[PDB]
Order: sequence, then structure tokens, then C-alpha cells
Amino acid sequence: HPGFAMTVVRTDEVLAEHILYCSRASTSMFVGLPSVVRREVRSDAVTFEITHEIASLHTALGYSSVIAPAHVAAITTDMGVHCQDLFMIFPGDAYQDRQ
Amino acid sequence: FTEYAGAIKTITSALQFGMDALERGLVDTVLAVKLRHAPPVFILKTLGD
Amino acid sequence: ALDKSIVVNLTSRLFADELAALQSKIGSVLPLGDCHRLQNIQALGLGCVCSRETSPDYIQIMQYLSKCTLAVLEEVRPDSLRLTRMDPSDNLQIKNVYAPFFQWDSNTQLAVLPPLFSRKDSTIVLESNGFDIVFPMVVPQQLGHAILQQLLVYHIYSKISALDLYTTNVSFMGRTYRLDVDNTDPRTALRVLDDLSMYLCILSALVPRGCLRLLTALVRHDRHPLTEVFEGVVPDEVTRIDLDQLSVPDDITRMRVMFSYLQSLSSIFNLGPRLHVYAYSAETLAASCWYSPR
Amino acid sequence: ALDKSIVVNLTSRLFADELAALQSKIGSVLPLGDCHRLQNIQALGLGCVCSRETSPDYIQIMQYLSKCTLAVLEEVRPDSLRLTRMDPSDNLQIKNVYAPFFQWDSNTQLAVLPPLFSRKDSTIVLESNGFDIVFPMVVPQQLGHAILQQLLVYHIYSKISAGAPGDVNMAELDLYTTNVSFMGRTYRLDVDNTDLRVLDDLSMYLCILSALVPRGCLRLLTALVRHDRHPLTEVFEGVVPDEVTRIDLDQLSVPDDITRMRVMFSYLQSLSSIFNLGPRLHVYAYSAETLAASCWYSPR
Amino acid sequence: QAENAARLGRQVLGLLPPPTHRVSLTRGPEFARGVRDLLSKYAASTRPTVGSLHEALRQAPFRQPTYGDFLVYSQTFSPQEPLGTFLFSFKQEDNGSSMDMLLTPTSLFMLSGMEAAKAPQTHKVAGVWYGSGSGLADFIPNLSELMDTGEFHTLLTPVGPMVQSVHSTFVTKVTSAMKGVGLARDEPRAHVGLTLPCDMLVDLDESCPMREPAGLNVTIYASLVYLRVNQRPSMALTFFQSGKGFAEVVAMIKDHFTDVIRTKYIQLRHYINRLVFGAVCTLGTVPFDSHPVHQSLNSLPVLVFANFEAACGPWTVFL
Amino acid sequence: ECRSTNNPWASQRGSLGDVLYNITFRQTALPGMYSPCRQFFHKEDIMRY
Repeated sequence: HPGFAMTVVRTDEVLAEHILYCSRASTSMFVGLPSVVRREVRSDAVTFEITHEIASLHTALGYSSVIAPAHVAAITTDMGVHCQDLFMIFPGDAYQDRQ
Repeated sequence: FTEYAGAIKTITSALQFGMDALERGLVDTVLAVKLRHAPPVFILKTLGD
Repeated sequence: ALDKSIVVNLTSRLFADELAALQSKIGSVLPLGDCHRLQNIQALGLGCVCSRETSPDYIQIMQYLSKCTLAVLEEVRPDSLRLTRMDPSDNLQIKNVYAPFFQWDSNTQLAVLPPLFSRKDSTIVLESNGFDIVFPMVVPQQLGHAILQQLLVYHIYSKISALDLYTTNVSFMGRTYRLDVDNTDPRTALRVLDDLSMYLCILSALVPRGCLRLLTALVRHDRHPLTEVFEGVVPDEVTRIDLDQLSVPDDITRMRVMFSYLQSLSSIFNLGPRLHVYAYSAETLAASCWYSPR
Repeated sequence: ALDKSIVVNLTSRLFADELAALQSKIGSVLPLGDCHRLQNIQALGLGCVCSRETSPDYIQIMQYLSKCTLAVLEEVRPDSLRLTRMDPSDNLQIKNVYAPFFQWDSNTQLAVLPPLFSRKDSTIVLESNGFDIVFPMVVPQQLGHAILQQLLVYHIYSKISAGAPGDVNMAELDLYTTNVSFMGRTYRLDVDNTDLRVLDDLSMYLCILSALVPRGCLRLLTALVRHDRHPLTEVFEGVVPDEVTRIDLDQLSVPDDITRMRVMFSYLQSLSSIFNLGPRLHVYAYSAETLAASCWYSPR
Repeated sequence: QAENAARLGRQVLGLLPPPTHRVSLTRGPEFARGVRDLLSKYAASTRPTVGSLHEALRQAPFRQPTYGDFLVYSQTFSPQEPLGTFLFSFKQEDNGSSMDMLLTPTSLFMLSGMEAAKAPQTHKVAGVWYGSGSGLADFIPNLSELMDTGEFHTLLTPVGPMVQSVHSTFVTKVTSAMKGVGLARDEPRAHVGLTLPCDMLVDLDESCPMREPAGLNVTIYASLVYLRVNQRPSMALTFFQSGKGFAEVVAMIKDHFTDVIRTKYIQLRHYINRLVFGAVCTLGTVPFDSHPVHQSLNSLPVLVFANFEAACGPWTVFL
Repeated sequence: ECRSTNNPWASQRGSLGDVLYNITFRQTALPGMYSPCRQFFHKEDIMRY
């Protein structure tokens, strides 16, 4: 046993599925008028864009959208035991002597 | 003639590809607006009382 | 406006092996000589400078590479070829194939190089006409410059011999590739070494007395990523030049006139044209680039 | 018939105080990692490479400069910016807001440089969205290689003076570095007596080439010797010193030079590629009190 | 005068950039018929006729370069110029609000003051152009210092061909040309080439073939040599012309200026700033195999290069 | 309330834990890696709240 002891952190992530509630008349949308724009000319490709800008709004002042985590699908990141290689994060910092 | 029909049955399809892609952004962004103004339940229950 | 398409008269009918060889490569880059709609088959491939019975080098090829136009295939028909063309500023759809495989991305950087690994793979025999067609190879400049590194180093040592695990194993990280050297013509790389003769002697004169002094304060105290080359040992040459005391206004002349010859060394590590790829796909292996004469 | 336009969106609105720093410029130069017309903030400044967290960088900027795609501001709205794309050999209008202020000149050649000064000169700090905007140093070409040169000199003698100050007078040094001479004008830079981690690697690279390059042309002279070899090489005996030409292969061996000479020339190209070209735009006409100019952009 | 509006309303409303092609969606599949200058294969017949192909030639690329108007004393820029010369731009200092200085290649032979027999053709005419070097060398009192420290190529910013000299008594208005092909002013629908003296030009792609391929590009390079003659340093100039590529040309230039260098480095030896030699600036691309038609003056053999676009460049050292 | 701090190696200001995972003293590292102890020792993100 060396002189110290140590705590350990990990992370983890979980794919989950949500019940998102959204109340009525929370937003009023302003639908625009779209357009077709050409650019990036090639020997053959005449690439286009169909752009359509839309303006949103927040009607009520209180909150009107509630999310909840309600499932576990997998544990994608596995709670490994592999430490972090500080030689690789700090390539510059090293000791004095070569050998 | 039926090579020219292979032109108009291509470009009027690729317009309709933009007709769908327009309607995706209406479903996407309006949903993606709502997720930038949505706290989870464990915040909003205690504040909601 | 402008069209660009080259059809090639193929005067004798294909054979069953060589048809599938051309069919094997539908997106490729071959430099031709005569920018016309029609074209005879004495100058399609690179083979006017790299042949069988000759002893070809590769500098004279790469020297010949910048003069030529560059062209892309569209079809292979049995009685004629059909190609397409590259304007000196035009976006297109290039679709890389080339067999010592590599992987690119959006915003990558290119060169055009001779076949430097397998002449036997890159060339195909044409018994229908008795004239082979050499294919060159596009390589990214992270390694395309690195292949040019060894050839200048290679012709130094082999005449001093007049073993070679050291020389022509070209280093990508994890992949060291042995080059193709059988029968070189060292006369064209000799003049390039004669132009490395000049500047490498020119840069040796007005070397900054300050930056020499940094090395004794480099390898003795601290350690760095680059300095494993020295293994912590000063060369004997440094102990001779740094005798005096430093002086800035003497050195600024030795730091600006130095910097002028820095730009001059583009003139010897040249390429053919460069290709700035902006868009890229994975499963199609498509790409896109505006051609740049250089 | 083509239509370029680039619209950068922001998730949240701007502050009323930051917008005054963005009305203060209306035409400038942004290194924009996109080639499209919808984009989030993360690829217009230099925050892809130059950030507050890590070390500042030079060549990782410099590789990123020529690879990138520049753009020019047109019309700043509070929700979202707006740009105009820079085509190759396009023609448009450029003003300056580039601290520290360099006075321009018509009929000149313009290099795009990495910022190496403080953030108060360089950036506009954002807090609406956390990510920065960093503006590249836009200085004409001859003035670019003079502001580069004297600071790179100032960086080398700083490491000597910090390691051993028994050689260098600061009065001799600072008199000859922070005063760039051109136009009949003396433009004073910022000295950074906070302790300069932008110009470390060049000083790391050039000090390799200080000692190891003159080892080089000694080896070349005894390679391929002919009674036909190109005759200018006799003239360059007087260039190389007499003390340099008294070195043999005794210190090294046959595998030693391979470990050098394959790697030796690789420093020269990483040297010579970046100092040749910036992405350069040529400016023919210019006025003082409007600070406006007309440009054309050669990708070189 | 009421039908002068209908003379500018015709031309100016047609002499416009093409509009940004932006069709609203609600129309539908009619957007594609705006694309016309990307088709390039028109249908012929047994009788094709110009009266029926007048759309097929109506399409054209959008090609237009830009001009930089200068303003220079007639003491330096000569009152006569052959309408297709080359222009430098020496630029030392912002003294006036707008006080330019031009230089022609005929001028620099008088600024340098090099040997007679090294360029013995223009020298006979270089005294009926100008004086003896008085009205030029007195504007730059550091020409002896610009030679020694080697800084003259760092100050020229090349411009290109001419368009027109609206000339006056003291100061000559010079309409320059960059980016391409200069349009004329005496004759509309007529481009302006770039015309050079045969004394200064040196070809490069000339040998017995004993074969170089074809192409589109052939470039004109500018050059300059810092040298000393009669123990007083005076610069030099040549041209170049090749469609080769930059890897060859620097090696090919050193074959030409070999004998100057073989004399030169005797001088300093028998210094640090003395070591620089010269630079190369690309001046654009001549089209492929277009011929130089010779000309003459009152005489002076002058070439021509039609359809000449012009793109400048930097000054990279060669030695 | 009886103990002031569990370790003087994280909550202590100059301490080795706080210095390994501070943003201020990481002007050498490659930023591409991920660090979780970087989160609890970051001066700014804690004071953003």
C-alpha cells in the first residue's frame, strides 16, 4: 500500500425514452414563404437549396413543456475500470533525465 | 421521347423530395423549439406547488 | 458556353482481359497531351516517359506531369474510349479508387504522383496496340510530400555505396510501404540535388547566433518532443560558432535574409497540381474539388 | 446567376452591449469552416483551434487558414449574423476593424495572419452562447513578414534571458523589436511582459535547423561526383564557413544519417509551405476617412 | 431629348450582372428553364443558320476585369506609350493624399543605368523617351541604398497592361488594368493586348524537339537581378515565357543567369545583406500557341499578345 | 458541521486535485480527451449557477 489512498470517478450514459408533454397554444408560429436558390456549380451538379425561414413565439409566460425519463434501453457506456493515461493527455510535461 | 420522359420523371420527383424535406423542418424545429424550453419533472413539481 | 469531353479513337478492338482491366477503373486520373475532341493512342498514358525497355526515373515524370492536362474517365466502350476533362478552375465529382488505399475527408489536400509502388499493377498491357498505358496516383500531401522526401535522400547514399531496410519504407503511422526502385535514371534528380546543393549551402552561412545558443539551453536542462533526434547530445559544430557575444541588430539581418531563402525552398519540394477537396462521402467514395494549376 | 449567402444562427439573443461591438464592424474577414448557408457558431471564429483553454497555437492556425473558406459580414441582426461568401477571384468591399490599428495603403498585397496579441486586441467576448469570435490579423504582406520576424527574434532571446540573463540587455532588445519600420512610420506593438506561447514551435523548429542544416551541405558535396556536374557549386565554397567544413562522419555513422536526412528535409517543407502562402486578397483602391477598399481574392 | 432615355434604358438595363437565380417554390417545376449557360451541345441539322441559332451564341461567360485609376507626373511616365505596355508601382510613402508613381519597363532601364551592350536596342530609344536619368533618380534618393541592402523587389507591386492615358501638361491620368483582359476606349468590342520590347524578352520553350505536349496555359514571368557593374550597383531585368510549370522554370532561369553569378561573387569576397539575388512575379497566362506579331517604332521592335489575361503574384526569392 | 472539509486535497485551493483539473493550468494538454474531475473543479461553471 503506498502512502495515500484515492477516490475514483467514472462516467456512464444511458439511452432512455421520454414522455414529453406539451400543453395547448403555447406557441404561435409564423410560417414564411420558401424559395429555391442555386449554388456550387460543377461539371454536372447544379446543387440547389430550398430554404424556408419560420418565426416562433412564446405565448404564455409560464412553462408549457415537460419532459420525463421513463425507460432504460441499455447501458451503453460500460462502467469500466480502465484509468486515464495522463502520459497521453500531457505529451509535453516530462521528467529531467532520459533513461 | 422516352429518354426525355426519363428527365421529367426525375426532376419532378426531386422537387417532391424538397416538398417532403420542407415538411420535415416544420415537424423538426417546432419540436426542437419545445425541447429548448422544457425542464424535467424533478424541477417542475416542487416549483409547481 | 463551354463543354469538356474527350473521346479517344481506339484503332484496334480490345481483348477480353484488357477490357475488364479498363472496366475495373471507371473513375481515374490519366494525363494526356493533346487537348482536343479527338485523340490518337500514342499519347494517352504517361508511358511516353516511363516505358519498359527504358530505365525510367520518376523526377522526369513528375517534371513532365505539370505540363500535361489531367483527365477523368466516363465510360469504356469496346471500339473507343470516352473521357472527360478538367478545367483550371472547375468543381467536379472525383471518385477515388487507387489500390494502395487511403481515406480522406472533407477539407483534405492533394497531389498527383507517378506510380511509385507497382508499375505492374498500375500499367496494363495493350496487345491490341503494343503500347501500354501508365496510370499515376493521387495521394494526400501528408504522405505525397513524404514520398518525395526519400527519393532525394535515396540517390545520395546509393552512389556513395558505388542495407536498404532504412531508405524507402515510406512512413504512414502504422503503415510503412516499400517503394519501387529497380532501374532509375539518376540524371534528373542529380540537378535537383544540384539545387539542393545551393540553398543548403546558402542557409549554412548566416545561421543565427542566438538560436544556436538555445540548443545548449535545450538538451541540457529540458526535454521536448523533437529532441529525441539528438538523444541529449550537442553536436561538435555548436561548440565552435557561439564564442562571441550576442547582438540584435547584427542578427535581424541574419534573421530576415534567412527568411527570404525559406520561401525559395518551395521551388524544389514542388508538386504537380494541387487539389483542394471540400466535400466528401464515405460509401460512394465520391469527392469534389476545384482543379488548380501550379 | 449564382447566389452565395451564409446565415449564422444563434440559439439565444445577443446582449445589448455585445451588439454594439458587432455594429462596430460591418465588413470584416471570418474564417468559416462551412461551405453552406445554415450554420451554428462553432466554425467561424478561431475557436476550432485558438481557444482560451489550451495553449495558443501558430501552425495549427496556419494550416487551418489556407484550408478554410473566408467570408465577409453584411448585415448584423440581433437574432443571427449574416455573411457573404468569398469566391475565388470575387470582387467586393472590405473595411477594417482590426485592433491594433494599422493604416492601410492602396495597390498592396494582403496576407491573413494568425492573431498573436492579447484578447482585448483580438476578440469580441461572447456570453450569449459561450463560444468566441476571433478575428484574424489582416495586415499587408510586407508588414506581415516584418511583424512576424522581429517578434520571432524577441521570442528566441527571451528563452535565453529567462534561462540565463547574463547575455542580453533588455534595453538593447526592446529598442529594436517593438518598432516596426515601414511607410516612414513606426508602429508600436504589444510586448507581453506577463511572464508568448504562440511562437514557441517555430523557435523550436528553427533551432533544429540552426545547427543541423550546416551539417547538411557537407554531406551533399561528396555524393555523386562528376566531370559533368553543374558548375555553380564551386562558387558556393565561400558561402559555407571554413570551420564548418572540418567535420567528418566520425561523430555519426551509416544508420545515423538516415535517422537525420529523411527527417531533416521534412522540416524544410513544414517550414517553406506555410511562409509562402497565406490566403491572399489584392486591394487596388482605398480611402482614409471612409476606411473602405475594393478587393479580389486569389486562393494561393 | 425624350428619346435619349430610350437609348440608355436599352443598354444599361441589359448591361447588368445576371440576377441571382431565385425562384419561389409555389410555381413548381419551371425553375430549371433558367439554366441556359450550362447546356453546351446545341442540335444542328442539314441547314443550321445564324438567324435560328441566335440564342446559341447569345450565351456567354460573365467575364469582366477591373481597372485601377492612377495619377502620375508626366515627368516620369512618358507622354507617348504604345497602349499595351507594362506598369510597375513603386510605393515608398504616403506623402500626399494621392501621389502615385508609375514605372514602365522602358523606364527601369534608365533608373538602373546598366550597361549599353547588355540591352543595346532600347538604349538608342531610351534617350528620346526621357532625359539622362535626372528626372527619375531625383525622386528616390535611396537608389544606392535600395541596391545594397537588396530591397527593390520588395516594393514593386505589378499591375499589368494599359488602357488609356488621358494625358495633360503636368500629370498624366493612367487607366490601368488587372484581373484579365483590358477593354479599349477608342474602339469598342476590341480588347487590348500586352506589348513588350524584344530587347527584354527571353523565350524558354525553344529547342529542337529531337516532344512537349499541348495545353491551355503559357505564362509570362517577370524577373530581376540585383548586381554590381563598374563597382556601382545597378539592377537588371529580363522577361520569361513558358507553359512549363514552376518546378522547371527556376532551374531553367539559373541556366540563363549562370554567367552573371559566376562573375558576381568575386566582388564581395575580394557581408550579409549583399546575398540576395532576385525574384519572380507571374504576370498572367497567355492563351496557348497565340503568336506574337512583331511591330516597330520611330526603331524599336515590339511584340504583342492578344487575349492576354493578367494575374499578379508575389516576389519569391531565387538564387 | 463538526468536520470542516473531508480532504485538503480537493477543496483546498492550491491542492493537487484542484490543480490537475483546473482549466487555468491546462495550457499544455490535448483538448480531445474527456475528463470528469475537470467538471467538479472548474471555477467558472460552478460560479455560473
